[PDB]
Amino acid sequence: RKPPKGMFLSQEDVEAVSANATAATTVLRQLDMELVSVKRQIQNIKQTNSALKEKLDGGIEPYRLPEVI
Amino acid sequence: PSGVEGAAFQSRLPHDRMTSQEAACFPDIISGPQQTQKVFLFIRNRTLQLWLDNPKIQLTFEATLQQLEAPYNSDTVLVHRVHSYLERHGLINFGIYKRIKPLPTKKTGKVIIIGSGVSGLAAARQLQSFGMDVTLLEARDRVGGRVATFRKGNYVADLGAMVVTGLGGNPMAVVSKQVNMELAKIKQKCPLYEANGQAVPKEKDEMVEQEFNRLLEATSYLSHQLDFNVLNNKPVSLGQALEVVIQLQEKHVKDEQIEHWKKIVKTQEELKELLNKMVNLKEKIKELHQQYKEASEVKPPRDITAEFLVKSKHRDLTALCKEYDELAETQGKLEEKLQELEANPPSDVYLSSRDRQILDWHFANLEFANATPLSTLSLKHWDQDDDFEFTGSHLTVRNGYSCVPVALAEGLDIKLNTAVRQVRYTASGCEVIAVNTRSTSQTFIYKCDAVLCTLPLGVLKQQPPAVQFVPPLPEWKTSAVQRMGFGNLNKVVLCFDRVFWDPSVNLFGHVGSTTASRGELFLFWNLYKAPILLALVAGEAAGIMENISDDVIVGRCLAILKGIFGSSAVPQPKETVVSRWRADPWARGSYSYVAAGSSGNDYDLMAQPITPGPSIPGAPQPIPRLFFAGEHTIRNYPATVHGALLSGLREAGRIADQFLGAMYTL
Repeated sequence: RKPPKGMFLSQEDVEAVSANATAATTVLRQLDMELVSVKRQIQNIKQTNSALKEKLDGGIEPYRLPEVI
Repeated sequence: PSGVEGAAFQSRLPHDRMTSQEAACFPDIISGPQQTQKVFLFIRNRTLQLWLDNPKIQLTFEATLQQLEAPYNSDTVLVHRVHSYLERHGLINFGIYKRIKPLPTKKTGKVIIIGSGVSGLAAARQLQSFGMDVTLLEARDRVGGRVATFRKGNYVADLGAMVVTGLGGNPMAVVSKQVNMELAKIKQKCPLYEANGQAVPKEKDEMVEQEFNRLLEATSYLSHQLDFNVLNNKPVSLGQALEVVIQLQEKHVKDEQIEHWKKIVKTQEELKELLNKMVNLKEKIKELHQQYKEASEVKPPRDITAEFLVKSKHRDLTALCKEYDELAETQGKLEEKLQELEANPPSDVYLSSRDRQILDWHFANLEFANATPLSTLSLKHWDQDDDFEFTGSHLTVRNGYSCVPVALAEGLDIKLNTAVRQVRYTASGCEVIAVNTRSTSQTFIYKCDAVLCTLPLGVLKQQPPAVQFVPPLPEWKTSAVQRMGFGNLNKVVLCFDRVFWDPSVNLFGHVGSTTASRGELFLFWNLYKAPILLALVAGEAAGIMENISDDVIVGRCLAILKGIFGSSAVPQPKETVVSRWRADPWARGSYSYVAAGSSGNDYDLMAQPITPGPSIPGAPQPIPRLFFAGEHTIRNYPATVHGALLSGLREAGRIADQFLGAMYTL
C-alpha cells in the first residue's frame, strides 16, 4: 500500500521523469536552477537588511524621555 | 517441522492438503469425504518419512506396508497406489541407493536422452529404474554439464554450480546423504574494499545495504501500485525501475532544499518589512523629539496651549517608543528564527559518489545472482520464484560439486563426445543424428520411442541452430525460447602456494570505480582445502571479459588483491583457470532468468512435450515423442541444480506414464 518510509514516489512524478529519454535530467536541472535563483534572492535581501540595520544603529536611546511619575 | 509433517515439508508438499498432481491421480479421493483425504495424506506423508529417514536403500511397497500401523495398514490398495505414485514421480527412490528388487532383465521401450547434466542423469536413473532402455548422448568429454569442477593436484574449484542454497525442502539434501558430499557452511560476513584498497566502515556498509533493500522494495511498489510495467510499448525492466526510483529520490532531495531556502526568503522578507517599519518609525521619533524639544523652549509661565503642546508631544513620543520596542522584540524573534534555519539545512545529496559506488556493488551482486544485467530482468516477475526458497544456511561443496553427476552416472549408458545435430520425431518413433566431436564426419543414428531433450536454453536459442528439429518445433515453443532470458556469469580461479588473506573470512568484495564495471571481479571467494581464491565476473562485465585474455584478467585480479593486502603479500598464482560460459558451444551462457517480456508461464511452455502429426492422413492422434527437461523448464526452481534435478524426475515420470502405463491412477 505504501512506499518505504522516507522514499517518495508519486504517479505524477514517475510520469514526469519517464516522459522521454532525458526527462529526468531536465527535471533535475530545472530544480538546480530554481535553487540558484532562490539563493541569490537570499543574498540580495540579506544585503538590504544589513543596510537597514545600519540605519537603526543606536536604536532610539537618545530620543527617550524620563517618565513623569 | 518434524515427524510426518517434516517429511511433507522436505518434499515441498503441503502436509494437510492434496496437490493438483495428487488430484489428477487420486480423483476418487480428492472428490470424496474429508476423512479419506486425511487417510491418504497420512499414508503419503509417512511413506515420504520412511524414505527420507534412510535414502540409501530402496523403499519397497512391502517395506512400507510393514512399517505402517493400524488402521492405515489395512487398506493395502490405497497404500500400494500411494507408493507407486510417489515412486513414479520421483518423490521416493530417486538418486543413488541400494536396490532391493533387481532391475527387470528384459527392458521396455527405448529412450534417447540428449545431454548428461544433472537433469539428464536424474531422468536416466529413473527411467532405468522403471525398466526402460536408456542411452544418453553427451557432446562433452565428461558428464555434469553446468556442474564442472576444476581438479589439479589438491586444487579443487567449481567453474559452474557451487552453492547449495539451504537443505530445507531441497532434494539435494537426499543426494548429499547418498552421493559423497562434503558440505561446508558459508559464513555470511563479507567486508568490501573500495578501489583504493581501503575497507568500507561498518556504518557505510549497513546504511548503503539498507538503501539497496529500500530501493528494491520501492521498485515493487512501482510495479504493484502504480502499475508501471509498460513504457513505450516495451516491458519495464528492474534496471529501469531502479533508475526511476533513484531519480525520484534525487528529485526529493532538491525539492526539500528548495522548500528550506524558500522558508529562509519568506522569513528574510518578513524581516525586511519589519525593518522598513522600524526605520520609518525612527524617523517619526527623531522628528517628534525635535518638536518636543522646541515646545520645551517656551518656558513658563506659559499659556495652557503651550503646556498642552509639551505634554501632548511627550505622550505621542512615548507611544511611538513603545511601538518601536515591540518591533525590536519581533526583530529578535525573526533574527533567531533565521539562525535556526541556517543551522538546520536538509540533505545535500541523495547519494555521494562513494555511496553510489558501494551501491553499485550491491547491484553487481544482484546481477551475479541472476546472471544478467539488471536492465534485462522483468520488473514484474524477476523474483517470481522467491516464495519457494529453501531454509537453512547456504553451503558449498568442499570436494567439488562434480562428485554428484559423476556418481549419478554410475551404471548408465553414456556416449561422450557425441554431439547431437538433428532430432527427428514421427508418429512411430524418433531418430537422433549425432556426430563424433573429435572427427565430425563420423555419424551416428539412434532410433528410439521417445527423446528427452535437456539441451540448455542457450543452445536452443542458437541462430542459426546448433540442433535441428525435424519437423521444426512449433511457434508456441520457439517463441517461449526467444522470450526467456539466458544469462551469463564467470569465475576466475586463482591457485596460490600460500594464504595471504583472512582465513576466517569466506568472501570479500571489490568495489568498482564506475557503474559500467561494477560486475568486474567484484567478489572473491575463499573456499577450499587448498589456498585458492575464486573471483566473480558479473553483469555487463561477464560478456565483455570473455574477449579478454586470461593473463590480462589474472593481472587485474592480482592488482586488486595487491591493493587490499599489500603488494609484497600477493605472490604469482601457481595455477589459474578462467571460465567463459557464453563462448562454450555446449552451454552458450550460464543459466536462465526471467527477462522483461517473459514470465513464469514460459517455463511451463518449455516443459510441454511435443506430439508429432500423423504419418498417414486420417490416422489417430499420436503419442507424445519429444520431451524437455533442464533448469529452464521448471517454473519454481529455475537456474539451479535442484531445479535441473527435479525437471529430470518429472520427465522420467511422464515418459514412464506414457509408455509403461500407470496402474496407480485407476
